[PDB]
Amino acid sequence: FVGLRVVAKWSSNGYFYSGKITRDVKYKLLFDDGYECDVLGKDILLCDPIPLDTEVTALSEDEYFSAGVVKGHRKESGELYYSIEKEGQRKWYKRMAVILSLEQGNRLREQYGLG
Amino acid sequence: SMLIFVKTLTGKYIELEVEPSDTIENVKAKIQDKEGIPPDQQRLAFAGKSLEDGRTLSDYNILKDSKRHPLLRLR
Repeated sequence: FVGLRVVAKWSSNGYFYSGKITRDVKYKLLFDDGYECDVLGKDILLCDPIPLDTEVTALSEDEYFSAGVVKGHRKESGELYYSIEKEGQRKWYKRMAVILSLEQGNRLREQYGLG
Repeated sequence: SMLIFVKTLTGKYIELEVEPSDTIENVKAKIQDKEGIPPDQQRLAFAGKSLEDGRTLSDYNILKDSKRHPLLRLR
């Protein structure tokens, strides 16, 4: 799974954050936030991009994270932007501004969970 | 309780549970507890506003409803 993009959490009740598998050891993860970390495969979702209609948490321009739904994807300069709708309004977010709550990630484990 | 996020200068995100009655000092202590950064070296800001010692989060109108989780940044 090395080189693969992933969303993964590093604490028992934490959020899932986007990153890359750098080595299999547990898996050595480089999060897009720059933190490097060995996390259980149990806590890794191998989906990239996060699919359409997934409920995510996204950082708005006003510096609040809040829930929304993925409605689209755009890959420009290699960077991925998500179109995310919140109460009917769509904006574009950088990959590193889109995370999953524990419940939001839990809903993807059966289909995308590593293992 | 209410959820907030803190972004370190390393770029790493931290998650904290807080009460609107929490002071900036309490928050920095939680950051210390989770990351090992001294209170004295933490310059917390929200949306570019410096958060000053001995105020609460509610003093800065940071905390809205439970659905919205503010991102504080260290500078």
